[PDB]
Amino acid sequence: MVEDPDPEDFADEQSLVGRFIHLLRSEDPDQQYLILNTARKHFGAGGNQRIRFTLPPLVFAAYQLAFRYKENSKVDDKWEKKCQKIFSFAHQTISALIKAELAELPLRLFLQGALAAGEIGFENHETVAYEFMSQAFSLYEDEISDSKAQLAAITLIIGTFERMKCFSEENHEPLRTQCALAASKLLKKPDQGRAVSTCAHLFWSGRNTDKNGEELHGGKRVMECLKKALKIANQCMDPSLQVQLFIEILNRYIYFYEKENDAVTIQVLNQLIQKIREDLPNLESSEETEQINKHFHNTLEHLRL
Amino acid sequence: MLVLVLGDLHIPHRCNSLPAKFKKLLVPGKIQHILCTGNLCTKESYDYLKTLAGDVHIVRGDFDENLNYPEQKVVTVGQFKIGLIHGHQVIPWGDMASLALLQRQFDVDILISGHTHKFEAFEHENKFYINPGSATGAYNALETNIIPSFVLMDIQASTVVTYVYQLIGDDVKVERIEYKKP
Repeated sequence: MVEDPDPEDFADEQSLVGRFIHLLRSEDPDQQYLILNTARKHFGAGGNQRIRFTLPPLVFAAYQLAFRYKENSKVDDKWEKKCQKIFSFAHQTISALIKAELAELPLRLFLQGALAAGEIGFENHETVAYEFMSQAFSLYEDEISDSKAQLAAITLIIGTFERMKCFSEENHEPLRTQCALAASKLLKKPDQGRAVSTCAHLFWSGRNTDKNGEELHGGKRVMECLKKALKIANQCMDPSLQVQLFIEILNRYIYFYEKENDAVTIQVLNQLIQKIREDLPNLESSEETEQINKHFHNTLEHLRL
Repeated sequence: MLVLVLGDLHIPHRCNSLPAKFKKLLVPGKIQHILCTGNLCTKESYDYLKTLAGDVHIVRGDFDENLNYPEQKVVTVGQFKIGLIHGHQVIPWGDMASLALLQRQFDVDILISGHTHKFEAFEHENKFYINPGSATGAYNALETNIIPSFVLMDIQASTVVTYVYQLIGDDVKVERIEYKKP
């Protein structure tokens, strides 16, 4: 693309920063931090085109250094304070990418920061994690418009949040319902159905700190998500795409059934399989239609075994 | 027919290169197909795959620059219909039930996925699942000890021999797993 930059133009910058990080990983943590700050300043003077490539490695180096501090947790009594400084460094560095008018990358780097913070568990790590998630959601709302990019990002947000175990119920519930809302407000109906059903997982395998580290197991709220996704699937008009979504939602109902969600009944499974049996034969024969029949076939096979 | 299965290089986000001993083992001429789970992050790494074979299949990782790599792919090699996805779209990440649900949709004999950075191979409901791990042993927030790892599939006949290479300490260790389609 003539209008777009050629990546082969920043290959040397990339090679440099990789060679830099590899050699830095030899040095003592306390020095590593210093040299990262020095690196931030040196690479920061490249300008908006180059910082895209030279800065994300420094972000990842920082997360890594934080886990180093944690393994030295018995030797070094300041490790928590150094972690705090490190995520601060990460936040600033990512924020510079925003200033350079990027969104997709900084969003993902904030999610990575949230995960890391969640896992390390230094003093104040829940606040740091909440902040990082909040920043990702800001970039989601403000800067990502293309319907494809939205679906991608929201799945990544949900996926990231689903593995996190560091939030109290008072921080976990806002994030849950912010995910659910964004998912329901995607432009296209199919994308909406998918993202909403994807949200079901947050109410189930999501972990807050209130239950001693146990999953939420909110089977009721799971059903509500899938109920919403089904409503969205009826409003689809394209017959192939509608039957596709029915099958997808069914497999998701099965998933939670076999994970022993008591709110998923065999009635519900039966109503949805029956609906599919009816609608499925009314499709135009094609490669795509065989694939849909095969998917339903496979689902039914699994139900028996 | 031998297929190279690798991914999650993360060059240069998290690493600068493959391990020297892996570079050595990876030689042109012998590999027929490459199936890559994504997250190389740079075309430089793509060109490198092209030198090892002339049938490269790649899917889009969550940190890949190139928006022209497909989200998922079905490649049929010999008698095997192989699914290929990065795995950030499978939720919860790495979950087997979640992985199987996708098999039902793709209708594939083997399903390859990545993202976890943890090598894994296993059979479930008469289907085979492979995760080659990260060929560079890249950082990952959810696993502190990451072992550089990649996979070679050998097969011609309704049978699969997957050799898993892992860099343990400073030396390469191989493990052989056999799967046959029912």
